[PDB]
Amino acid sequence: RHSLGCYFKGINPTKVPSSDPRTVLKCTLPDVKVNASWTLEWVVVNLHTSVDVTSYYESSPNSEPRFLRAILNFTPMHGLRTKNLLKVKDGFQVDNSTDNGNGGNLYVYPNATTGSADSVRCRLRMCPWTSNSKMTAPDEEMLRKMSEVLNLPNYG
Repeated sequence: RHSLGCYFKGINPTKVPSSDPRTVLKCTLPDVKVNASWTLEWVVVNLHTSVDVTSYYESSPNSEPRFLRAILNFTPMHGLRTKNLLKVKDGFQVDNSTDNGNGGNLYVYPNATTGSADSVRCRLRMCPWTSNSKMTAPDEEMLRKMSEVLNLPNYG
């Protein structure tokens, strides 16, 4: 797709009350109605790493941001990585269901260190699209509509 340049933001996730033994960490995604996609990466500060999986959202001029898909982090798309990524068995299961409605959220197991659980943070990549290959950046309208993300703290 015709990328207009991606933005990298940091979001503090919140804990969602649930009867489930596992803790639900949700990453806030602003209601932006533009032709753009968002990629989430769950990062653990205390471990200095991230969970081996990316979560994708998609919106449009008419449609609201919704969970698109989730893909395991085989290879980085922005340079090199090759870091000790966290596995499901480590107590880190990202919801990859489109039926649950909570896709993208991270399930933290009691087997996982709770100190590191509290150090979990959401890395947001916003990649707006177009159809004009001559464009290398979004216009005023898009920037205003994406301002809910653009005015977030930077983290990349």
